[PDB]
Amino acid sequence: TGQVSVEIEWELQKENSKRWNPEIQYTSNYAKSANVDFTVDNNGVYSEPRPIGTRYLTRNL
Amino acid sequence: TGQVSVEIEWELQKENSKRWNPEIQYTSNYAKSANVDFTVDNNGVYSEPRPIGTRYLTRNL
Amino acid sequence: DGVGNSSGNWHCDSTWMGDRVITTSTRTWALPTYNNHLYKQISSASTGASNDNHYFGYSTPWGYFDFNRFHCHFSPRDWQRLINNNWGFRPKRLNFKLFNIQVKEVTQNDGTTTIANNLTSTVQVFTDSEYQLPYVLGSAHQGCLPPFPADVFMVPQYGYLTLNNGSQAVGRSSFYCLEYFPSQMLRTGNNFTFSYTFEDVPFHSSYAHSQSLDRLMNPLIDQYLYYLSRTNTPSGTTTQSRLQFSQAGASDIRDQSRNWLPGPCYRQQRVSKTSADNNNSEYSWTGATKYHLNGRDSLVNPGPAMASHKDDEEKFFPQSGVLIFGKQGSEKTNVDIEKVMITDEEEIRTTNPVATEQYGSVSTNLQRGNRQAATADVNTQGVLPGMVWQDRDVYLQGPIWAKIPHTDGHFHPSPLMGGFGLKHPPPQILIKNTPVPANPSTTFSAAKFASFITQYSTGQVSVEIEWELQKENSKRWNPEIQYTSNYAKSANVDFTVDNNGVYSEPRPIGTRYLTRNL
Amino acid sequence: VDIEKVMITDEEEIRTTNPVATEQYGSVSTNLQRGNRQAATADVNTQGVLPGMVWQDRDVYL
Amino acid sequence: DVFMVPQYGYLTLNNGSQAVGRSSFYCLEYFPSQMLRTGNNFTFSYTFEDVPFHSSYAHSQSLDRLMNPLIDQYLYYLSRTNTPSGTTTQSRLQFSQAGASDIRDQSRNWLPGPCYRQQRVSK
Amino acid sequence: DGVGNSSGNWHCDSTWMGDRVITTSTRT
Amino acid sequence: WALPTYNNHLYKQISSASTGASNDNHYFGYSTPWGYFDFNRFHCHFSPRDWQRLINNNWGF
Amino acid sequence: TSADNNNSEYSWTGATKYHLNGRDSLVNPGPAMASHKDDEEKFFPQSGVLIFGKQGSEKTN
Repeated sequence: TGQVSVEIEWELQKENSKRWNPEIQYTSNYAKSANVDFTVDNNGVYSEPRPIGTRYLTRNL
Repeated sequence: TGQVSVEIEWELQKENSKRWNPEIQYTSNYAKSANVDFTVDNNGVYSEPRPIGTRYLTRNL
Repeated sequence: DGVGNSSGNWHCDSTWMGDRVITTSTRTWALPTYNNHLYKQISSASTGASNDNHYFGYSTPWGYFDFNRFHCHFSPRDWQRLINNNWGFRPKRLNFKLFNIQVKEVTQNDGTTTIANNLTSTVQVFTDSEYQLPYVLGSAHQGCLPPFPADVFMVPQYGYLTLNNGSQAVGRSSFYCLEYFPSQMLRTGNNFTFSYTFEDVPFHSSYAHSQSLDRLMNPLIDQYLYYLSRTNTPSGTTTQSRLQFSQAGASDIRDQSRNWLPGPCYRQQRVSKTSADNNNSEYSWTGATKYHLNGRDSLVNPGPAMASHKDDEEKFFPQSGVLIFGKQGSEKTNVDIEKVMITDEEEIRTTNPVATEQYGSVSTNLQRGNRQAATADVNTQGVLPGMVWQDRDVYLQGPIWAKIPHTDGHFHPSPLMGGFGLKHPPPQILIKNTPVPANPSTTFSAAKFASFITQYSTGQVSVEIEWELQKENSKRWNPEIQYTSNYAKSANVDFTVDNNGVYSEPRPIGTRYLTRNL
Repeated sequence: VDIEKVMITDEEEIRTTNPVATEQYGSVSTNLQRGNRQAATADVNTQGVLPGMVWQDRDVYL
Repeated sequence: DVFMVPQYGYLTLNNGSQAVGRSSFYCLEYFPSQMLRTGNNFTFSYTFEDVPFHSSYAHSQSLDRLMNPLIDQYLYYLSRTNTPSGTTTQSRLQFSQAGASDIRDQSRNWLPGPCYRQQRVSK
Repeated sequence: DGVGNSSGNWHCDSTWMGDRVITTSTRT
Repeated sequence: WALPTYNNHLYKQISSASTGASNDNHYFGYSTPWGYFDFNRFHCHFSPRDWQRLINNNWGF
Repeated sequence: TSADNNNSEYSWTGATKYHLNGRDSLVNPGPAMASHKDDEEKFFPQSGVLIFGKQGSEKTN
């Protein structure tokens, strides 16, 4: 047994957008729930509720 | 008549948050609509649909 | 600087220097106020449009300058000096000016019209150099600088389309307020300039080819490769199957081995300039060649670059496959074939397939001898390794460049209408009259002004493009084909005004005359 | 496992450029017309790359 | 969470269940290894070669609609192949000029991406 | 300075820089 | 991590023989005593919060 | 094998052709593709392979 440690450095491209109205963003629903999403449950099991894509921000074709 | 120009410089305090699960964010609804919000209409009138508060991100009390 | 000084000189000249050529042109423009200074959304709602025809977008008070056609920068004489002597050309450097701006008030009070200057009022101009705005200049719209330098043109209105579902907006649709960008406010006595450098782009090819992709061989010598000449023999008083192999030479010129393949194809329907040879049904939309994107199909124009017709038949052309220009004074809707001038791509058939014909044939099944061999025809062919093709031709009346969409992938960015694909094109230049309010009421009110002074502005615009040339070096003995004006007498010289002052261009002029070895 | 036990990704942000997976690419003229013969078209199910095509790569997920 | 390290294995050329004979065999013991004991550690660093940015944006406008809806094109297309003239239909080619009225008929510089078609099923 | 010269340009842009942000707006 | 001994320190060949597999399903290969580290999924390197901080603010990475 | 082939003359008609400027020519050798499947060594594509002559091979048939 042992420990493993991975470290990745990522380069980002920042959004520069002149649109007037607001973007679509990724948000967690604010309504009440028996279990917070992306969280353990009372038995200790971690679950991911839905897949999360990478494209929300919009840009001119 | 004439032109008026105001320029304000703001200082920001960046979010540093170690929570695991995702934040609540401000988002425009992605469903289709006859009029995009925060946009002019076919007569040229600009309207703001709802008030937008400043507090979404969360922090430990 | 002042009211009495002049902002700039008229330079329309061109200088041919060395392998460079520098073309310059100046025009006079007039800018109305569009929309009454209002941003409005536009759509296909209430129109009763078919699913293919729906759109959603915004129209703006702004207007824009479009120099994106060749005859803006070239006279007919400078164009044949270009295409007769040169194998290729590309744009290098650009320069732009607005000067001698004049704003003018209008007065309808008496029922007469009354016009006076306004020395104080301004006009605001910004160039979009970071490419945040939707780029409209690549769609071959009207409103470009006039062909003939003596003409005054009206600056076209700016507007754009965004995502729609039916007539409704999607919600990922975006809205741009052009007032939200830094502008330069010009008053009479102020001028506006900027310069732009094109990134490295391939030379356009002004040559044709001297020899077809079929015939690259030496006809005298024979190949050392074999092919399958005969599958059966008369031997035995009846036919029996025996494979013979033969060696390919001028006797059978079609059977040789070759290193290269013709370019790709997306097939078109064939129509004839002769009214009698066409079918009597309406196939215009139903028999068309379409692509299907997001549940709505649109027509393919002009499409991938393909030859117009075979050797013999000049009258046939592909339905959607060619660029069609109108003659001077041609109406918008349902004009007869005599009112339009149809381009002819036939110089390109050395490599590219014919638009109306099939690409080839392909074996359908395996044969045994209880089963004969069968083939099927290939109407659509994507790129294969070892294919060579030519881009579509450039015309004096046609577009210079297009903007390459910003996407994860694209293949051979050359635009389909012809011209130079550019990741960063020449920026858009947007211009607008600054609103001047009519007298407000003396008591205060928070509603915005619906009343303005009626006014418009005029001025001078000057565009200067530097082109790089590739000179012809050709060792052929006999003379080239050149572009020539017919020497016979005529009531009107071509590319010339008539007795009423109207300038007309008789026929489209392609860029490829000189020939070169494939 | 039943469809409730799996989470299916949705690529619909990409349909600005790329075609819909289940739909045809387009239609293409099959034959030459004369006027003893009407024009006919056939549908293109498979399309390889042509010059002047633009597309988006598939999306990245957590 | 604690995870168990997965086993390494590979496939090579086969004809049926049998090997081809151009199939290869690799003994991993045949490579230089670093032998670690409790109190030893192992590190290495790696630099990615230049690769395109992934695209986290969507698009604001479809490849169909890149046009200015207000202005009209100067190119023509073939609008009508026949005429009612003559109390019966006869073949005459008319050409029209494309604008917001007919938005599907305009000339365009670009084509959609490629396709390899799938069968459709419903949730 | 004069009648024919312009007194100032239209700047409506905003720049997000570092922890600073600078917003600018012009009106008539 | 925890690493068992696989195969009892033996290289073995594996195949679809005796399984009665269709022609599409045949294979031939080798399994080894070794094991390997796989960090090739994104949620190894990102929390759900660091992922929406990524995708909401950035055009590319 | 001479017996497994069909008795008709398909040499040109059953061939794989491309059509350029109103005249169709044969594709040789064509794009690079495998000659045969795993089992069957005797089959080869009609126009798809390079065919060399042995020393002292005549020109025709």
